[PDB]
Formats: sequence, structure tokens, C-alpha cells
Amino acid sequence: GNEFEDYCLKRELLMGIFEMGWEKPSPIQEESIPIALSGRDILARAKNGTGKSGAYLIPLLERLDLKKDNIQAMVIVPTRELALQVSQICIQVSKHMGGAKVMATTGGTNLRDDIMRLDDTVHVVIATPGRILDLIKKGVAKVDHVQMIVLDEADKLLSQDFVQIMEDIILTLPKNRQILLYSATFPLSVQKFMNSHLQKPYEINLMEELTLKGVTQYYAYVTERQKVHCLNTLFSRLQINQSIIFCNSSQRVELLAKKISQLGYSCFYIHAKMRQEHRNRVFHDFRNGLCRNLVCTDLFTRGIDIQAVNVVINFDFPKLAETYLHRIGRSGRFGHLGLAINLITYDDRFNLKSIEEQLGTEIKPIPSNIDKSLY
Repeated sequence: GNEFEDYCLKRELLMGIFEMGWEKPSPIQEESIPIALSGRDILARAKNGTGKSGAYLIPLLERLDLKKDNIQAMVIVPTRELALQVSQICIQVSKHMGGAKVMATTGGTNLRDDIMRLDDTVHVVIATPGRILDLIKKGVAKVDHVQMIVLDEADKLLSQDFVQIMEDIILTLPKNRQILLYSATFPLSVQKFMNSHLQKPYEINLMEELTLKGVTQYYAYVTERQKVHCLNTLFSRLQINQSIIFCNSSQRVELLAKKISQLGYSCFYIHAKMRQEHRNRVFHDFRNGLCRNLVCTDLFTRGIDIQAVNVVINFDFPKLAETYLHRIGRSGRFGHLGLAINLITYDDRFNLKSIEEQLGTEIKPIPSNIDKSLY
């Protein structure tokens, strides 16, 4: 089996642990511990039942260099209720660590006494956003030495109430700070934060969930009459194995399918106004590479789990972001450098940017010369 000692931790820490009753690591600990000690950022799905407290404290305490009096680690939580819960544990785990100062400051603890307390050495901070940001901006909390930060129940930390706070706090930190994210759900805000800040994050319990991981995204300013020409060029310039095209209606799907089959290109097509046994047959055939290009509406409900698809095109641009994500994204099981292109009209601009921001990613205009290595 697998044991704590295998991770190579400090004696004082292992004892501190053992004294808690933690004889063997839980799966989440087994997942996150050895990854965190390697420096890799973490994006993890886990229930609000902590649980995950021990998962990110152990590696956090281990990274500490106690010969340094600066703050080196932080842990952000939504409620004051949880700050105590985590802090108490962190203390009880680090009891044999010599001079490990843990500070737990929320909007429920007296501000003044905490302003005071911070004039002394503190390594680990455990705070709610509103308070910690307050402490940082005043200058009391010296954070230019942090090497690790933890978002516990980030779904709540990234809500509209706390999102900007949380955003500002990172700006104060080093550009290379290790971030460990733990959340119960995985809405789009978490996706913003992921794509905005985290760097090559090891994913825990995120199979069967969509991300733009590996995907290069572009956008062209083109009108309805001009679209087909742009597409024609794209078929003529891009190095495509298999592609997929999306349109906003079965009508246009057909109309387009006939239009591109006229220019000397080969394609199949499917839509909602078909029969199940039919679409399954066409898709099955397209899966076996009996054609290069597929035309379709939003059908699958799944991620596009086809390896050979190296280009996705939004002939018609969507309104909702989740839709875009469903078309573009992959399920974490399939990570290939696929390409994504968005033919965009005037009616679509405010949706190009609103989506760009909503997923917290960057959609750059098309270069005449697209790096083949990119896909």
C-alpha cells in the first residue's frame, strides 16, 4: 500500500499527523500531496465536508522554511466558520513544528488586535477575503514572499460577492505563486479562475468535465455573405485531419453542407431534425474517418471525444458561453492540440468578448501563418 513516509516529510510533521489519528492517507490526500510537493498547481473537485482540510495543509506545512519570518503560505475560505475549522487543524498538525505561527483572521475577529498581532512573525495565514485584502492593502500583511495559496470551497469564493476581492488578492502575490483550488462544484467562474491564473494544473476528480486545455482559439470579423468564402479559404490553408463545423440551425446546416459539397469538398452532416438511428450511423461513419469534415448543431450532450478532430469551427457564433464550451472543450481524457475558429458577424461581437471573459481565456485574431505545431 501507500504510506505518508513515502512522500518524504518532516519528522515533526509526520508525528503531528499521527497524533491526529491519520494512520494512512485518504485518496484525495494520496492525490494532492505528492503533486503539491512537486510544485504543481491543483484544481480539485471535492465535497464541502472537510475532509479536504488535511489534504492541502500537510504539503503546505512541508514547503515552509522556518528560518524565514515572512508569510509563505495563505489559505482563503468563504465563511468564518471554516476559518476556525481549518486553522485549529493546521495548528494541531504543526504542534511539533518549532515556531510555526498560524494566524486566523476573519471579519468576526477584532481588527485592531489582528493589525497588532501581524507585527510579529507569521508564516501561515487563514482568512476570509474581505479581511485579508483589507490587511494586505494597508501594508500590514507583507505578502511579497508567499509561495503557496489555497482556495477552499472556491465556488463560494468566486461568486459575484467575493470574486473581485479574490481577483485583487492574487495581483498582490508573486507571478509564480503555487495555487491549490478545492471546490464542490465547477461552474464557469472556477473556469475563469482556472484559465486566468492556474498553470498546467493537475486535475483531481475532473474527468467527465470540460476544459479548453490544449485548444488554440481564434476569431475572424466576417459578414454572413462573406462567411462561406472565409470558410473556403480555411479549408484551403489549414492542415486538417478531421474537422467539425457548427451552425445555429439545421436549415443552415443543410444549406451549408450543400454549399461546401459544391466547391469540391467532402462532408457529412447531422441535426436535431433527423432520426436517432440515422445520426448515430453518420456519426459512427464519421468516427471511423469515412470523411474529413462534419457539420452539425448542438447535439451531443457530451464532449467531442474524437481524437482525429484537430479543428472546430463556429460558422454561426453562439450566445451562451456553456454552449461554446461544449463545442470547443474536451473532457480531460482527450488532450490534443486542437484548433478553434470563430467566424463572427456584427451581431455577435458583444458575445465574442462576453464569452472570452466568462471563460477567462484569450481568443486572438487569425494569423496568415498558423503554426502547425499548434495542431
